[PDB]
Amino acid sequence: MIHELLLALSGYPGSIFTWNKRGGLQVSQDFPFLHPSETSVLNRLCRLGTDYIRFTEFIEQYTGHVGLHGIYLRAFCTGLDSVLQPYRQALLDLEQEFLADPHLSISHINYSLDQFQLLFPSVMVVVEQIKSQKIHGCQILETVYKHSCGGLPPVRSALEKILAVCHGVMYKQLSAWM
Amino acid sequence: LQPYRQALLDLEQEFLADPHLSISHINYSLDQFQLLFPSVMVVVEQIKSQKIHGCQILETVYKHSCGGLPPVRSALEKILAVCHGVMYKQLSAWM
Amino acid sequence: VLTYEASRRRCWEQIGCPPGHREEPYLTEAGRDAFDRFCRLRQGELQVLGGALLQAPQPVLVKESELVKDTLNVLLGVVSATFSLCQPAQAFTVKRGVHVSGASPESVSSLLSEVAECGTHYARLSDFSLQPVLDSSCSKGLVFQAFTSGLRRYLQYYRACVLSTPPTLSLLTIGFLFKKLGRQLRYLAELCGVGTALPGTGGGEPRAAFPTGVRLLSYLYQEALDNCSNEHYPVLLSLLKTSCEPYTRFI
Amino acid sequence: AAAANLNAVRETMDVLLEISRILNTGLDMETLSICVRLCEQGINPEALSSVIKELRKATEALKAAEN
Amino acid sequence: VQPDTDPLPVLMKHSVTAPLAAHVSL
Amino acid sequence: RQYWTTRSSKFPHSLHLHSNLAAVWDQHLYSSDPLYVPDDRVSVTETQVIRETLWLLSGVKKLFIFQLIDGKVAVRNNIMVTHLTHSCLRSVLEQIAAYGQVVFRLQEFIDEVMGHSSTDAPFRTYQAFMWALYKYFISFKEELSEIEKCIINNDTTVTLAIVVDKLSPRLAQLKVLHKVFSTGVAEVPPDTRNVVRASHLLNTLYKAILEYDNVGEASEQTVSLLFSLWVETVRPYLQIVDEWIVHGHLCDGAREFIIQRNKNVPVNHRDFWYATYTLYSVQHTMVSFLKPVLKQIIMAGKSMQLLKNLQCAEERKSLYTLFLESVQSRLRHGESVTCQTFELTLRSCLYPHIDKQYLDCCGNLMRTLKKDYRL
Repeated sequence: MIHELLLALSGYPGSIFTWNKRGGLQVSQDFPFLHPSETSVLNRLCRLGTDYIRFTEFIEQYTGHVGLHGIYLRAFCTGLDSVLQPYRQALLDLEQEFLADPHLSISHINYSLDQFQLLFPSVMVVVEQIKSQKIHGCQILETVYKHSCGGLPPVRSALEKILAVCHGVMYKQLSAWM
Repeated sequence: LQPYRQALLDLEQEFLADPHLSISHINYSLDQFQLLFPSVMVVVEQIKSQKIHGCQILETVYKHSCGGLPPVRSALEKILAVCHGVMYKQLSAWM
Repeated sequence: VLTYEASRRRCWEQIGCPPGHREEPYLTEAGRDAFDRFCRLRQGELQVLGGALLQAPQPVLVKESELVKDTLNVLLGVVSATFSLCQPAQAFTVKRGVHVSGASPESVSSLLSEVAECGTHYARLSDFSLQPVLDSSCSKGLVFQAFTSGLRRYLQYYRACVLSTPPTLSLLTIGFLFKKLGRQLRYLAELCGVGTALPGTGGGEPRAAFPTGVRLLSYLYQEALDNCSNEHYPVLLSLLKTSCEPYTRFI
Repeated sequence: AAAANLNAVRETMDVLLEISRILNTGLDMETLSICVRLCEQGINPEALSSVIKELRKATEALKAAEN
Repeated sequence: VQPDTDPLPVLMKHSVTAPLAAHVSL
Repeated sequence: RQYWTTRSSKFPHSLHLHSNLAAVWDQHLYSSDPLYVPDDRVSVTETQVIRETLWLLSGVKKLFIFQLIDGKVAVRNNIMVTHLTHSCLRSVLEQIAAYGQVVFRLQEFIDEVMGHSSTDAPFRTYQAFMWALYKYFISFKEELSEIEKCIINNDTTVTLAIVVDKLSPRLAQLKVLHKVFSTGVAEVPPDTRNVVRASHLLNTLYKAILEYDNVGEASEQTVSLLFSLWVETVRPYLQIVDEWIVHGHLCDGAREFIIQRNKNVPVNHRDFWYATYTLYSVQHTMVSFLKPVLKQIIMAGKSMQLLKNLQCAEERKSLYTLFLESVQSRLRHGESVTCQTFELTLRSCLYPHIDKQYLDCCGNLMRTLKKDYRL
C-alpha cells in the first residue's frame, strides 16, 4: 500500500492507481477489499497524483528539447519542477515514516499531504492559464505577476520563487541590452 | 457536570474490567451524584421560572448557594466564582 | 511462573475475557507483507482473466540494499543483475515490473526499472563519451578529445556519487536523489552519443550529425546557443571553453 | 488455554499483592508465588507460618548483628 | 545562448576572441 | 473483514449477557412477538464503528454505516452492534452524525471556494476564510489522526465513550464554527455583489467575536479560534486598504471594498476630489470594524492617490502583518485572548497605527500643496 502510494507520487500508476491518458493517475474503482472510505481517501490522493503526473509530463515536454518557446518558458518549466521539489521531499519523509512503521495508516499520509492538495491546484491553474492563453516571453512574466496578487501564502511564496527565476532572466536580458 | 461524565467513564471501564460486577456497583459509584444533581436542577428551574437577568443571576445563585449541602455548596461556589469573574470583568471595564 | 504478561486492550465485544485479536486490519493501514500479498492477488486475478500473461519477471527481488546495489552498478555503467544497459531489465512488460511501485509481482523490480531505463541510457552515454577518441565521425580533433574527456569526467563523478551517497537506500530515495542528475544526463545524451533514444545529437541512429574535431567546434556553438535550457549553462560554458582550447591553440 | 491460565495467574497475583499491602503483612516481592505455591500443596499453614516467623526473626537478628 | 539558469549568464566567445585578435592584429 | 463487503458474517463476540445485550434485545422482541422477525442487520464491530466515525470526522465521503442522503449524513437503518442497543447506537451515531453533516457541508464549501471541482480575480476575503477553515480542519484532522493511531495500535482499550469525550472540546469548537459559518455565509445571498457578501460576512464575524469575548476563560478555545479566523479574514481586506492608502492604486479585481472608485472621473476631472471614491450604498455599505476609522481611511486613501498624482507632476508591515504582529504583541503583553474583548484589543492595537499613518499622509499632502502650489 504505502510503497504503491510512493510509486504514484513517483508518477507510475499501478493496479490500484491506474494511469488514464485523460485523467492522470486515479484509483481503480475495481480494487476489492478496501472500505469505501479508504477508497475515497485514496482517490483524493490520486487526484494529486494525477495532477503531479500531468505536471511532470508538461515539465518534460517544455524543458526536454535541447510552438511556444523562450527562456521564460524554460524558466516556467524549471519553476514547476522546483515547486514539485518540496512535494518530493515530503514524499521522501513519508517514505521514511512508512519504513519506520509498516503499520502506519493512510490517514497519516493524507494529513501530512493535505497542504499539497491546496498548493498544487493553484499553481496548476496558473500554469494551465498561461498555456491556454499561449503566454509568451515576458507575457509569461505579466501573467505570473497578475497571479502573484493571489491570496494563498503558500502559493504566494511558490510564485515568488518562480518570479525570482523569471526576474533573474529578465535582469540577464536587461543587462545584455543595457 | 463534567466530573459526572468522568465518573461515568471510570465506571464504564470498571464494568468492562470485571464482568461479575453488579448494577449495584454502578449505583454505589453514582450515589454521590444523586444529591448534587437535584439541588442544581432546583436552582436552574428557579433561574428559569424567575427569568433572573444580569446581576440578579448573581443574587439568585448566592441565595441558593447558602444551602446546607456541602456538595451543593462546593458546586454553587464554583458557579458563583465564575459569574463573579464575569461581573468583575465588566466592572473592570467600567472602572 | 507468575511473570507472564497479558493484554491491556479490553474490548466491548466479549464480556468475559477477550483474547484481543482485532478484525484483520484494513489493507491500507499496514503492508510490506499484506501489501505484496494484496498486490499479487490483484495481479493474479488479472492474470486469470488474461490467461497468465504476467509470469512475474522477478516476482520479488532482491532486497532493499541489494537491489539498490544492482541499480547503483547499472547507473555506474555495469549492468545490474536484473538490468542490462540499453536492454530491458525484466521480462515483464506490464506496469508491475515496469512500475514505480505496486507491491505487485515484478513491481519490486519495477520501481527500479522505471528509473533504470534512464540509468541504462546514462551508462551507454557515458561509454559514448568515455574515451576522448573514437572511430569514424570522432577520430582526430583535440577539442573533441577535450569534450569527450570532460564528459567522461562528469559521468565518472555521477557514477561515484551513486553507490556512494545512497548505500542501502530504498528505490524511491535513490530515484528521487538521482532524478535531477539523470534528467541532465538525458539532455546531454540527446546532445551526445549512444545512451539515449536519439543516438548522438540529431537522428536516433549511428549516423547522427554530431560533429567531431573542427566540425565539432562548429557544431557545439550552435548546439550551445540553440539549447542550454536544463542545467548546462555552467557545464556548456566549460565544454565550449575546453572545445575551444584546441581551436584556441591552433589559432 | 495457556493464555487464559496466564491471565488468571496474573490477576490472582495482583489480588494477592493488594491483599498483602492492605493487610500490611510486610512481605516482599519474592513471596510472589513460590511461597504460596508451597502452601497450595496442602502444607500445614500453621507450621508454615511458624517457620516463616522463625526465619523473619533470624533475618532480623542477622541484620541487627551486621548493623 | 545559455538557457540553463545559473559574463556568467550569456554564452559568447568575446572574452576569448579579444586576447587572440590582439596578437593577430599585432 | 471489509465491513463494506455485502457478506454479513455474524460472529458472536462472547456468551456474556452484558456482551450480547443487542442479541438479548432481539431475543426479547422474538419472545414478545412470536411473529417478530429480526430485521436483517449488518453486524459491525464497535472498533469498526469507531474507525468509521473517525473517518467521517476526517472527511471520508463514502462510509458504510453513515449514508449521506441529500447532504445529510444518515446512519444506515440496517446496522447492528452486539454490545449496543439499536436505539442507543442509533442515537449516539446520530449525535455524531449531526456534526459530521456540518463538517461535510463545511468541507464541501471549502472545496468549492478552493476551486477543486471565471476570469475574475479571487474574492480575497472569501479565499482567506477558506484557507482559515482549511487550517482549522487541518488541526482537527491531526488530532483525529493521533486518535486513529492510538486505535490502530490496539495497545489500549479505546471505547466509543472515551473517543466522544476526547473529541468533546473539538466537537464544541466545531458546533460554534458551524453556527458562525451558517450565519456568515449561508445567510448571504449568492446574488449579492462580492463587496456586499464580504461586508455581511465580516460584520457577522465582528458581532460574533464581540458576543463571545464577554464569556471569559470558559470559552477560551472558542475565542482564540474566532480571533484567528477574524484576523485571517480581515488580512486581505486591510492589505487592500493599506495598499490603496500607501501606493494610491486600488488593485481590487473583486470589487470587495466598501468604497468603489467611479472610473468616470479622471484624476484631472473637477470631481476627482468628490467622485473618485464613492461609498457603496445598498444605507452606505460600511465595514463595521472599519466604521470608527472608515471615514479617515477613505479620506486618507483618496488623499494619497491625489498626492501621488500631484507629485507625479514633480520595512512597513502590511495591514494584515501588522494586525498579526499586534495580536502577538498583545498576547505577549498579557486562554490568553479570551480575557480581553476582541473589540478592545482592536481599539487599542490597530486604530492608533492607522490614525498615525492617516495623519502622516495628510500632513505630507498638505506640505506638498503648501510648497508647490502656493495655495
